Amino acid sequence: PFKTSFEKWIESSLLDPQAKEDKGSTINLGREGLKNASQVKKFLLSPAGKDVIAELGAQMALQRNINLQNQQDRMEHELFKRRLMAALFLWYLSKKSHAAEKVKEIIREYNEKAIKNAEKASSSTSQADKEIQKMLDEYEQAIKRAQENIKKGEELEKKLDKLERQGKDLEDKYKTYEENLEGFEKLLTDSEELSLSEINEKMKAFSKDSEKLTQLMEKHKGDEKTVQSLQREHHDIKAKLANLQVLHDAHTGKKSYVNEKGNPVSSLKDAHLAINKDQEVVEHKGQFYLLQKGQWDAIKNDPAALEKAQKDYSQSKHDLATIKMEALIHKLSLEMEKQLETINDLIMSTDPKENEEATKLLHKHNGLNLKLANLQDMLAVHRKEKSFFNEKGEKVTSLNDAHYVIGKDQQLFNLGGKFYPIHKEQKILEKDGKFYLLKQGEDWESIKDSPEKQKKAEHDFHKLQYETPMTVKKLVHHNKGLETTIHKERIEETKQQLEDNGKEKIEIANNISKLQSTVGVALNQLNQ
Repeated sequence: PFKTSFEKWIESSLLDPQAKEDKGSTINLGREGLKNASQVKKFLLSPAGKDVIAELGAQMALQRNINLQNQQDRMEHELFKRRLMAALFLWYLSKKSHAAEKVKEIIREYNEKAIKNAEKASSSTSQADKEIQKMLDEYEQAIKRAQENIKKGEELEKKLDKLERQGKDLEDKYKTYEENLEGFEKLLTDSEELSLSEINEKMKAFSKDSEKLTQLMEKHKGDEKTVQSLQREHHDIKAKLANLQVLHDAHTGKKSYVNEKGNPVSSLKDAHLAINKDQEVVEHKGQFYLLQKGQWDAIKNDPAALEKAQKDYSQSKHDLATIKMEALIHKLSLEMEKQLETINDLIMSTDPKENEEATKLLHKHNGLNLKLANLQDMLAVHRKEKSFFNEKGEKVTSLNDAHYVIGKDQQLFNLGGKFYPIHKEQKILEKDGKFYLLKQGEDWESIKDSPEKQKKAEHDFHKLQYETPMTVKKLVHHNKGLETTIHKERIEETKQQLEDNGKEKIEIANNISKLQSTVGVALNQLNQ
């Protein structure tokens, strides 16, 4: 996992199984009982208001401390600890070439002073205790500043590593999304088409749904509004089954794909109509007619039959486009369900390695969801259920010129210079800073005495934000802009704080450097 600079320094320089003592660049604090990097770190972050005698594992600490039998031993030991802490911080902060031997000298000096203490014990010490106390008090502010700096430093570095990973995941998220925003025409050329087996599988599933709805209509018998809604869904399925049946028929030869001219084509992608064997297409003076095979002479002088054959041709072309779009929807839905089963498995795994695989699969899956949503929009506009509008709210013909897509009974209401997707029957009222979605004809006078109507109207207005009627491509583009802008602000702040943190090290190291030289001299004079 992620290591901070401070942690990397501890492992590389302070806990080195290789030594030298001679002019080295590393030390091994395992020789002072410090076992691991976390323990070394804890030692370096020792609190100010208590002696440092609990920096080792508890058993080892008590083992070592039994030797600190008096005031002198305790005072000299604490001076050793603070002096050692200071040298190591100076090492990390300033990275001077001879920092390792500085540390070795401090350890060496303490040890032999402890030896000389014992030799003489084989007499007055109170003033030396007080002199050491002044040095500890002088170490207090200097070390604490270094500790605070390193703690802020580590926090910032971990924050930046987190942000950096998010930024990379952010870029890949939108790169995946954008690969899913092609138009209908292009989705076709790279459509791996819905196979006969998949067509049979969809027709079978829709048949099960239909029977379930039929049974439900029997349960809810008499409840007309429930039944009417159920009939609506059953009718919708019946139309989709009819569309799949055309594809089925074209595969079996019961129907045939033809181009604009009525000439046979092999692929659905080249088809403009799917016709029966008793039908044919005639082009006449630039106009196209779909008629009963062989009946041209019987209709060519009959304007009514000519109009009907022309209507039938246009309807047939229109229906096949509807069939193609639903077929792509079915195929993409199949692929999505397949992807989701893989994802759901991984996200629920008790193994985090599998949990992390799901991340990139989610982007692909969500991207697929967006391709599907776009296609549903294209199909709705195709079937005249919805229309496209540009940025100024003008109705446009092409998805490429569109910014919005809304239902035929919807409008783009212009309020604050902002467009709201509401019913043609509705409007928005502004009163005292508040906003109410109401019917036309309604006004403040009609709701001013009704808290529940005001609450509901205001509630209905704020729910509109979840119904952003932009095209999928516009949705992705604007969301990319927001997430990217906000992400960069966070990166900029963290990086800047990190810069501040680095710059503060200089005065902190200087304050320590001055102390170390002073203490070393004052230690020499208390002696050996």
